[PDB]
Amino acid sequence: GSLARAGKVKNQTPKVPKLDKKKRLTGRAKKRQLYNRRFSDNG
Amino acid sequence: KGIVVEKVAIEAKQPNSAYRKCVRVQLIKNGKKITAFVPGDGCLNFID
Amino acid sequence: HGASRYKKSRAKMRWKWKKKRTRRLQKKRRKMRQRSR
Amino acid sequence: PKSYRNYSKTARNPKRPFEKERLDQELKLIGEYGLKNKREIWRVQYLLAKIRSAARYLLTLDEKSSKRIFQGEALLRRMVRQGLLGENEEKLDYVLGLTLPKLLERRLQTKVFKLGLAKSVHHARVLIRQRHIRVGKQMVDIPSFLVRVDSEKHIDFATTSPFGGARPGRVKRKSLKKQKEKTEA
RNA sequence: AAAAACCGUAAAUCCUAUCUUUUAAAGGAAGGAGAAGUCGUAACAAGGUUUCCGUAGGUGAACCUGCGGAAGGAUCAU
RNA sequence: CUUUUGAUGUUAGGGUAUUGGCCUAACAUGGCUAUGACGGGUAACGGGGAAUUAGAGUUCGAUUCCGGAGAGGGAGCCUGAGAAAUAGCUACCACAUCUAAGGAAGGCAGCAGGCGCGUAAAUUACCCAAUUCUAAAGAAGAGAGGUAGUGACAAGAAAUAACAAUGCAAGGUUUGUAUUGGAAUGGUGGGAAUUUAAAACCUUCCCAGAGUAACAAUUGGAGGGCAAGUCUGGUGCCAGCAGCCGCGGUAAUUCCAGCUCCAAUAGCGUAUAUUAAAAUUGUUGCAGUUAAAACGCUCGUAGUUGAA
Repeated sequence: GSLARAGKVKNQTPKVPKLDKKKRLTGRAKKRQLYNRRFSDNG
Repeated sequence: KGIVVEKVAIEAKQPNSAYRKCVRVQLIKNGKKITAFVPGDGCLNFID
Repeated sequence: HGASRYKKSRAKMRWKWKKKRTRRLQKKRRKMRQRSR
Repeated sequence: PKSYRNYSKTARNPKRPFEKERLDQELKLIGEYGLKNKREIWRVQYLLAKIRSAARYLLTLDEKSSKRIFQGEALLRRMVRQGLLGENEEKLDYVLGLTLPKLLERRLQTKVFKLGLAKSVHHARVLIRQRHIRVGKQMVDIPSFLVRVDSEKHIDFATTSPFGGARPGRVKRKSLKKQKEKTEA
């Protein structure tokens, strides 16, 4: 066996945060956004 | 629940070509041997 | 399995010789059991 | 030991979670009627399906049958009280002819914005949540409420809502303004 | 009343045999999986001796022969 | 199979509250059985019920209640109408306590909690205020029980915005799409009425109380089943992922990552059990020449169907 390579890709992969971005909408806001995005504007 | 004992690599089917980090465990409920594959690439060292 | 054996499309051994060898094993196993018990 | 209170589910799982056509029709209806999530439309499906099952089990009975002429008259009377089926609709096939928009027309959030009051469907929804309405003599705040045909006649604002003559407006804004005016005077 | 016997209920201990369930055991004999290991041409074509079956014997192994069958045959046929 | 040790029955008797092989004596040789007895297993208390249903069915049923059994496991027994009672007694073993060592007393499978087991399960709280019980029956008890506590076992309701301008696109002056900015309410802190045996929670009201409403919602994926990326970085048969097929040897659409997006939503994954899918247990509803499958052939009793 050569079990001394576990997690090699995990260790060698670089590191990035998830930036700032916007507070993702919840409740009815996301559904309304999706509906208006997918029916009214498109044609 | 069981007790980890030793670490031995296990091979795979012929079309595949890789190694699997499988660990043998001695159960306390019955007192038998089992072999279990550890998930996660770095979790092999994450266990005592 | 059952009596619908052989059907050699699988390209296996000859079932007749398979049975012959199995019967020889049966015979020597019976000899061993008679000697032991 | 156990408490003697019954309890049961309301919404059934649709199964087959990824049909494109059914999912997109659900999208069209959710956009049309401005509800909050798929579970609500699922429970409405449950109610409509139960009504249809009752209609089928009553239609399978014969003519001049006591069970039909009792249970069916009860069910049609309840549907009429709900306002789902009009005066010209009187038969069991017409009872079966229910549809999702027909059932959703009765909800509070649809009714209030259909009759006026609010500017958006979701505006009406949030207003119902903020409890500025009254069904007449009683204030409600649950959008899943179902009104009746005679219950619609006297729907209006709440009595204690600031729009309706209560405490006028922003206490913080008004109080800062009066402090500023008093200090400047 | 202690105390005693009697048919009786019968606790509990041991012996005996049986049954049920897991487990040891020198060696023996199978199966499976693995990996480019070793020996052969057995089978799929008329597979280079048509194939297969039932049975008896023999060979290092795939196998072979003898007897009676089948075509799932290589023939639907002077 | 049962029948010396009552098996089946007759006669007579003892016994019990009544009857009876319940038991006693005599006499008889009988009773059950492929319509599966006697046996063995059941990680088996039975039922109305629960899960799933097109309808048939299959599976779980300790579990609110009815009935049965038990209080370590057998045995026995008094009192009492009624107990073979166990928070009544006696005796054995296995445990185990106190012990001045001579001797005593024990049963949490009652309400709490401890050990052990295992993945697995809540406070040594309050009170008989509600129900209903006991008695010498209003004023006393009731871990029956109600309340409080822990509680993402499950189930139901519903926040995490909406709205007016401007600019953008799309269109004939309508929708969504970042700027401005004020109205509106929950969340929360507090104070109160009511509430309750007390206290709490809800309910209603009054002060404070939202702009990045810092008062923020995530789990799992994005090759096919399967809805959603040959988008961009790192690795290069390794690490790995993958329910199945499968991808990875320099463009990795499948691995480790960032963006975007997706299904679900205060919920979703993991595993085992289980049902439907299963018309792959098929009575309505399977198949049998060649895929799995009509016994070598016939007679034949039980069973099964049978002219008019």
